Amino acid sequence: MTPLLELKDIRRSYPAGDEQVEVLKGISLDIYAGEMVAIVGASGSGKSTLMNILGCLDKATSGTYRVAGQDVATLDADALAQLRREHFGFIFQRYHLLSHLTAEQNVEVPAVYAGLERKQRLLRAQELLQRLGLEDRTEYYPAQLSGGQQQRVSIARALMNGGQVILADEPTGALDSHSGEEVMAILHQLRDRGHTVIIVTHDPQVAAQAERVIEIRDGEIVRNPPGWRQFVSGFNEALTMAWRALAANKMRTLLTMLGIIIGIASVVSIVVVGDAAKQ
Amino acid sequence: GIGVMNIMLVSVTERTREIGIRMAVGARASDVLQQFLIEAVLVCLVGGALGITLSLLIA
Amino acid sequence: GIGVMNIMLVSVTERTREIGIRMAVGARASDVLQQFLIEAVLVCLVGGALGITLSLLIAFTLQLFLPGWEIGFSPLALLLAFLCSTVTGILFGWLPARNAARLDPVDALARE
Repeated sequence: MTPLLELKDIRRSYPAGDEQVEVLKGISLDIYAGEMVAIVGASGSGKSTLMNILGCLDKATSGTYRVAGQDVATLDADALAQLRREHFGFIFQRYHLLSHLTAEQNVEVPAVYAGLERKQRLLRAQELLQRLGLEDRTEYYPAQLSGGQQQRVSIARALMNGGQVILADEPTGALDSHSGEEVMAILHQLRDRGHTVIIVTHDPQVAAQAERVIEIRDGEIVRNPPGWRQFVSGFNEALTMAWRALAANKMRTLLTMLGIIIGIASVVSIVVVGDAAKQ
Repeated sequence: GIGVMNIMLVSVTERTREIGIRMAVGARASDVLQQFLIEAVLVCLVGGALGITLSLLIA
Repeated sequence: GIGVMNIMLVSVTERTREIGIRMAVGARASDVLQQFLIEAVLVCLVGGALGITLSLLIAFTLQLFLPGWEIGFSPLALLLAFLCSTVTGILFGWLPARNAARLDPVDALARE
């Protein structure tokens, strides 16, 4: 059958000395559903950049990387983001999240770009949290959260999209093999869930967990061994996001707003009083 | 009111990694301009409400 | 000019670890208020210089329009404007850098 991905002879290259360097060279790759692929290789090999191809961060201007049989070259980058909501659910070592949001919101974000009722997807998110085994942590700031739990929030965050495709920066490298390989076992569960997942690492040891290591070097794999609705929802939800961003700096917000207030108050002041004496 | 732009510029400058995690979840390039500008004009309007309020106090 | 205080407050807030390394090299608590307020009033004075410069540009601009209307320098008002920029400068930069003076090196370093 036809693999959902077809990276054949795709390669990126980027300027240096006003000429593109061999960050990547022509590579043939195919991917099924349920794959749990390691990205073993030397650091800085552009396998990260290759992951950026997997993230569709930029067109390689070479080959035909046929996502679900559809080449990346044809689709809009915004359409690629639409694919991301349709599929991709990326996760990183550094578990990046707003300090602003509660973890439920941090999971809430990807579907905000989707058009959907908030309460429903909040319930879905709670299901994702119970899937994480997390519940009490729901209202906490990520700073209030332990890092492995934060990474769990990255997982549920991927899950709200359905997690059809999952890139994974150093899943276990930020912390202990306990919770790390534990989360890796959850990755095995998602593999059991049949969603495609692809970890990236230069480390063979964590790569042993993966069902399909693939090593790249010198730009090529040395081997492959196995709507206006969101605009108004944007108005109110980012109204709340605004309140939170102000919460980040209530004092700065104070000086700012005061700078506004004295201004306009003085406007109407002098206008009305001058108009009155004029009367 | 002009320096408020500088303020927001700073705030967003702080948000750089946040900008990256937001683009990471597939945000449209327009969307950041949306939320940020909406937040700014929001501050302008709430400051306009407290401002007109104080102006009435002067009245 | 008031929001400039907010700006400096932000800048110093960014300097938190820098504040800690500066206290680490044994800076007096006064010293941060010193350098910061000095920088602030500095901005006030250079902005006062470019400001008076532009004001003079407007002055000659009004020399260009002379319906009998006449230019007249008032240097005392100039120096009063300078000192005014100064006192606004200290007025804005005083408190935030005072709070900076309040700060412990410890929290300014160990914090992440």
